[PDB]
Amino acid sequence: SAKACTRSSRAGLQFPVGRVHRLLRKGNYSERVGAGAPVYLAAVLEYLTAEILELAGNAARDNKKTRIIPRHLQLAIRNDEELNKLLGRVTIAQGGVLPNIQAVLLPK
Amino acid sequence: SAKACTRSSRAGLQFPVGRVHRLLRKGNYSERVGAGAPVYLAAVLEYLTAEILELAGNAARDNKKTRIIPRHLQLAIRNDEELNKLLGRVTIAQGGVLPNIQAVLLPKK
Amino acid sequence: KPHRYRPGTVALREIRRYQKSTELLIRKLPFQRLVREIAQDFKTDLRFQSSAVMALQEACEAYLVGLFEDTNLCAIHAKRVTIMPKDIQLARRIRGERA
Amino acid sequence: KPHRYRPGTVALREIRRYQKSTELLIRKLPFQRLVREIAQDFKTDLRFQSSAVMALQEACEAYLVGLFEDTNLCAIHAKRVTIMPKDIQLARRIRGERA
Amino acid sequence: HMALKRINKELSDLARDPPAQISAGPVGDDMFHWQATIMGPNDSPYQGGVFFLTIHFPTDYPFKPPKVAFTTRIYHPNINSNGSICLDILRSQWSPALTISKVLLSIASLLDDPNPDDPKVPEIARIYKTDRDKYNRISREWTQKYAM
Amino acid sequence: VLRDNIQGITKPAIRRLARRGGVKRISGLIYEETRGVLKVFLENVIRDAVTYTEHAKRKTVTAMDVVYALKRQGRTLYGFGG
Amino acid sequence: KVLRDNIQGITKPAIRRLARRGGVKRISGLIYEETRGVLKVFLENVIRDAVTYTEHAKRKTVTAMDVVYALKRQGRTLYGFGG
Amino acid sequence: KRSRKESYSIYVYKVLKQVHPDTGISSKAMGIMNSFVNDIFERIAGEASRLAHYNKRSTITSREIQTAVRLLLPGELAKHAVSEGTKAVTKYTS
Amino acid sequence: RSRKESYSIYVYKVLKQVHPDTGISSKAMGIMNSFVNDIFERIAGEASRLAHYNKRSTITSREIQTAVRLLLPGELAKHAVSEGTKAVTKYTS
Amino acid sequence: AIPSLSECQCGICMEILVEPVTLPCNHTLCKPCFQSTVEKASLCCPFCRRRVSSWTRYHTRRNSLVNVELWTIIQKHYPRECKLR
DNA sequence: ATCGAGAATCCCGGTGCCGAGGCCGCTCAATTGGTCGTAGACAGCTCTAGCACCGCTTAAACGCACGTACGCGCTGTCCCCCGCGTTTTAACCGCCAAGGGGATTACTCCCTAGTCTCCAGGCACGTGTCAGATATATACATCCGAT
DNA sequence: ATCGGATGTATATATCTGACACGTGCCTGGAGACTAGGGAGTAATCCCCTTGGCGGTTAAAACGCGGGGGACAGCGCGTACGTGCGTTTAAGCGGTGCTAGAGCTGTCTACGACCAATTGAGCGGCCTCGGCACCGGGATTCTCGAT
Ligand SMILES: [Zn+2]
Ligand SMILES: [Zn+2]
Repeated sequence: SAKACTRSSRAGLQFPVGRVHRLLRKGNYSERVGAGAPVYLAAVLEYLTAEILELAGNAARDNKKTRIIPRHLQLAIRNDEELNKLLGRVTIAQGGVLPNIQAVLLPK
Repeated sequence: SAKACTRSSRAGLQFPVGRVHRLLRKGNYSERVGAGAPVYLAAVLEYLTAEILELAGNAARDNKKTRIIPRHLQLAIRNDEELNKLLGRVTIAQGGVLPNIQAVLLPKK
Repeated sequence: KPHRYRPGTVALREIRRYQKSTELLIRKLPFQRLVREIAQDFKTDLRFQSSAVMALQEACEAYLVGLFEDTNLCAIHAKRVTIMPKDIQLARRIRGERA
Repeated sequence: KPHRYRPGTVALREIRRYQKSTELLIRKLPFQRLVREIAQDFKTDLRFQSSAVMALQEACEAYLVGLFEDTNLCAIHAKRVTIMPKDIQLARRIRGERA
Repeated sequence: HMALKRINKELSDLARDPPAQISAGPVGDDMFHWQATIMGPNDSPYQGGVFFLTIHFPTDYPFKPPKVAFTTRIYHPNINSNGSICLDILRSQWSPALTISKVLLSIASLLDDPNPDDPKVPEIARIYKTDRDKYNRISREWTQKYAM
Repeated sequence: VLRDNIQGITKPAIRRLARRGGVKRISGLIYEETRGVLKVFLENVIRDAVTYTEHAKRKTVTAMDVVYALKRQGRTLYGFGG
Repeated sequence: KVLRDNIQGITKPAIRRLARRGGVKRISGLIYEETRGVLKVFLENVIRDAVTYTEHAKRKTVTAMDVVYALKRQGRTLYGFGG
Repeated sequence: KRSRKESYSIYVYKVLKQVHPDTGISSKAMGIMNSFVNDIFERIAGEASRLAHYNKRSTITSREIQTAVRLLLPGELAKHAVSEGTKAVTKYTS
Repeated sequence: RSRKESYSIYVYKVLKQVHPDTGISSKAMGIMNSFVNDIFERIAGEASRLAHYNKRSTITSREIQTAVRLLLPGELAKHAVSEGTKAVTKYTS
Repeated sequence: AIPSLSECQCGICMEILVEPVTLPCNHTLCKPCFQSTVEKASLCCPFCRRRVSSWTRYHTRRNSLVNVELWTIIQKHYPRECKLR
């Protein structure tokens, strides 16, 4: 890609590449840090963020609301298999639990 | 102390202090490393090793043996309380299991 | 003559009500007092940020809800509907908390 | 006239025998073949150090022994002595292995 | 094959419906290299300004965006000295369903209203944004040097 | 000095937690067991929180100490920073 | 040189021996298929990470240290084979 | 003025307005998103350094990050995240 | 060739201090080496996180003391802290 | 009742539909085009520009990408055009 | 199989308020240009151990028959949680008031990193002998049918 | 409650073999002396936010009662699992041969760290209006005793 443009818009991203480069270069990870690692890591982070935000927005719209709240975040995360497996030991504040009643308890 | 002997002997330890200092320096933990961290770490490691070796030697003696094998280490770790909690997720190769049978399964009197 | 609900149909209503909400089900002042009591058992003359107490409440409530889900499954395993202390003990043992 | 034990005593004898020893209870060639089959399902033309197969066997056997302990506890909880697949499923779910 | 079949009907669609103030065609032997001409929009300081541009089609089409460039000279926050266009349609948000007519019309739409948020050259963007009225004289000037 | 504050976890509160957990019928001996397990969990978390506070030479248990203590135990919490 | 259906090499007596060490006195007849399925799932999960570790280092031989690293990653530390 | 603190608020908001143009986000949801991004960053960048200490390297490249993504994310997330990272790196270079 | 290092000789010295007549096999020695390495990694990582939290750039003895307190259970932690403090005090003078 | 050939074209190919995939936005495209656009361009539908990443992840594991009904209807009507490919 | 009455929940419309979205000023961190020491990529050579095949024992696996004891369904009893009404307790909200200690800033000094020289501790290799495993033969504990 | 076989497990003795503990060469990593500078310790000031108190109002808790449904014990059936024996299978062991790939050494070239100047991306503080909370009334829908 052509130079003379900001690093984040050179790679087509939205998350910062300079900040990620600094964080990788200051967090006691390795002696040296490659040039392409921040781009890869920022792309992965942005992909995950958009992935969760799409489902959260859908869940918010299904409630006739126009603002994402932690309840919609957990409704999105816990209903998706890969996202639920990725965050399975994580508690989301003010999120509640999914509706689930055992079939034995229902009246006969 | 005398500032003349070896670092391990100056602190009264048998575990190395120069090797621990190097491992702490080259492990990508912090930019700087103090001069008292390796001594403290070596002391802690030696204490834990001595505890486990004492218990394993007792377990070997109970079996009329003069050589610790992984079975005696497993018995020593599992039969304890703090050592079993410190090594809850650890698998010992050739260690076996602690013998027990649930009271329900035993034959009725 | 007065109207009564059969035993069991008000419990499911509460299940559906409390599974649909997100608020905290424990009163805040008693929980704060208990937290302060335990902390002063650990170290005397302690002060607490309100965010710390709120985080403790959230964590404790999430833990208790998960434990009660596991307890319910344990009780259903033995062909019951009521939950008993043995269910909690078995769930905690299998999860490895008490062993 | 011929001597035979009542059903149950030889099982306890086997329990006492296999809890006192430390060898591996699975034959080594079939396990090696299974490991190689799975690996070639992942990547083709792979080679295995003998220590790798040995470590895999040790880990798998330890995991199965622990799972069977949990299964036995689940079976006993329901006033039984036999272990059934629902016991394995309940132990796995409570452990979080399948949820 | 696939790409050439796409380009032939793209050219046919452009020919049967000539876009207003934009024309395009093949200049080389093949259809990979194309030339085009754009006329200045009515509500712009580019009155009576002709701009020539050349475009190359990558080997994989339309899954990769085509390459556009300006042979002539124009002053723009999104266009540098070499004439390259800094448009999100061209590089980032390119959709394979987009045709050559849509992008060639979006070029003129950008000419109507330059985008200063993501400029290829920063100082030109600063000069454009600080005040339009002061620069408008230089805008016509640049038109007479090359466009006129 | 505070004493006997474990009884602020009332029977209605435990019933509400069980209802959110999906429980339909509850025996009368479950509340003391719930109180015991809650006390053990609170002690375990607060010990690590106070250790983190003391290492930093502070006198107030911030939310960061609680978040770090929860993360150290495998109970990561989202919402209070970190 | 493809190998097929080798999971039957974990015979019923072997599973009975594992249960006996685990402390099981009486076994149902449907346990064996369930045990085979669980063992296959566990083996796949471990071997995937082991092969990933050996692929990163540009090798063709799955060493023991790769298996130890994978086991540590999954939360089951193993003492005896290195580390 | 208080000391400057850094967060991913503006970037998460840009992503949100890219995916859902007419949807806003509250403050607690933003504080949960920031924690999620921080946690995943720590996970990937910390498990990608053991991957270099194992092989006696001293540089973290885009080959350690790709493998860390492969190991940490589940089956179908690790096929899309890797593709997105490779696409971003390729776009950055050329 | 190449040289590979281990804690074998120090483990043997500690064993000879504890049980003067017992020996140790090779598999047990490997297990002990793995245990020592694992505890080293645990304590060092906890100390690194502790130093990072307080905006420090050094791992001192109190970092290791707090890490030992966090990791080891009650009596083990108490005895380990006592032993480490004694070793440091004997070292500094 | 029976759809004609006008609605049986791939927007990217401008050819006959092969292995159709119908996105949640009801945008039908042939499988190779979907694979190429997913791999290279945007991970979004080329027509109305909406994100279909979660749908793709869900339906790739379960092997439900192809629209069975439309493919069944199409395959019987035009055997020769499909053979030409 | 149903009809109807009492009760809980969902929709809809109108009012209000506070927090989320956007703007403005500013300062510090990311960018660009340039230089340099070394990390690792590549080529070549060694040689270790992973793979394949063959033959012989014999140990573990398999298949079959008999019986028994354990799982599972059914019935009965009783007592203990549940739903509901009345009364008592203290949680929650708004408000004011004081001061501890978290957070920031400035100065300084001393602890640690980096460099060079040197030398001995521990690692690889070789060797002898005794601890434990194996085979063999008694001695005793334990189980089951039958009085 | 034993008593007798009958079987399995425990106990004592010869022996022999290979792995563990010790000894030797040496070389690479750790110890010792010196210099420079930035990190952290200490003192001082600010002001935020934590603790404590009071009054009200009312939502939530505590207590008592009547009763229906669920937990638990007891019986009976039969069917699946345990024990034992004869037979078929392929695991285990030893031995040999081959070569693929892990491992080590030598060059050298390009990538990443470090430093100085600079300015715009992003953070803190303010402001405002609309999204969501709340109140009140009506429509919809389970729920249960009675047929
Ligand atoms: Zn197509
Ligand atoms: Zn679409």
